Amino acid sequence: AQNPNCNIMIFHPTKEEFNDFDKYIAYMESQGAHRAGLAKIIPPKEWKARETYDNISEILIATPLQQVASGRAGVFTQYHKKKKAMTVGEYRHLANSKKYQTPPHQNFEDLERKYWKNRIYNSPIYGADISGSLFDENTKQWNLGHLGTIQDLLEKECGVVIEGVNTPYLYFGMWKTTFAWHTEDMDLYSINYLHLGEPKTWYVVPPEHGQRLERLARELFPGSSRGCGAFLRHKVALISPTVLKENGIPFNRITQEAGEFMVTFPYGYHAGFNHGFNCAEAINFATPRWIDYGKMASQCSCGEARVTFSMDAFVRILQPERYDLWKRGQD
Ligand SMILES: O=C(O)CNC(=O)C(=O)O
Ligand SMILES: O=[N+]([O-])c1cccnc1O
Ligand code: NI
Ligand SMILES: [Zn+2]
Repeated sequence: AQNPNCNIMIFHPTKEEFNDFDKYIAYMESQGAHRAGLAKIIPPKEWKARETYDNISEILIATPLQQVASGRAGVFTQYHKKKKAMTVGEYRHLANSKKYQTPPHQNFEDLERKYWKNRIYNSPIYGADISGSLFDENTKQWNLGHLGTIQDLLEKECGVVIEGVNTPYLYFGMWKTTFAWHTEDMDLYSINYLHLGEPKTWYVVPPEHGQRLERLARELFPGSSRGCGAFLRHKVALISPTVLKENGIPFNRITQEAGEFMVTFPYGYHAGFNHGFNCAEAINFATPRWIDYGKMASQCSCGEARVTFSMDAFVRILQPERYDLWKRGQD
């Protein structure tokens, strides 16, 4: 078996290898990349997402989210307080202000230490799931707005035609902005391109060990667990690498820099934080190997998760027994 220790693998495709997206995902899996839950892909030197980022300041962040923490430094939840709209130019200025800017630090490891020591005592503001794309329409390789759709994948694999669309989302971040422990809707893949700015640090649990993380989360967030059998779907729980190590949870970490792609694999739990002002673009996708994960994916039915239009069809076709109870939750 390839990659038996479930290490995060880093790939350097040539420009020729960068033409066929599906083929390269399959290649990465042939080398065991999916066992980690997360892979990094560094594009060939001849590639670019777009010409410049000099003209993005007028993009609107309609609902910036202030991420307010509760708990202890290594085990906390965050809730999202809605703030007034602001442009990306205004957001960048805010990110760089004395209140929100990245502190002096020696290296990525020093900054990681500072993040887990001090995150809960601040409430950074995140620009989240803004529908849109920053890939140039003429970028033909690994353009996240031009991928094959999940609906077409399901149709190709299972012969059923369904409603729904899937399109990319933009994320404008600042120091300490945080993504909570989660897998994707319907345990799909995700792909994330860091367009511009400071790094993003990722933590990931191998898919074969996801239930170990779930068990620890139930122990650490007992009220939340009683309220919902899939409460990590709420995407509000954080557990530090120190606490994961203390509890013997297998995981890995890596830092993504501007110009790099990350792929998360089905049922790969991930969490992380931004180092400073940045902009990322992400979208979910599927492959034939995803279908079995989609069939088995947990669901939130307590009503908290609240999810996209397109997920209806996924649950309806892949999980017909669960569908009625689940749809009761979306209402
Ligand atoms: O970048 C973020 O805030 C969160 N991203 C993801 O969880 C992802 O790309 O799958
Ligand atoms: O990108 N590939 O597909 C690939 C790269 C290297 C070796 N074999 C392959 O199939
Ligand atoms: Ni994700
Ligand atoms: Zn729930």
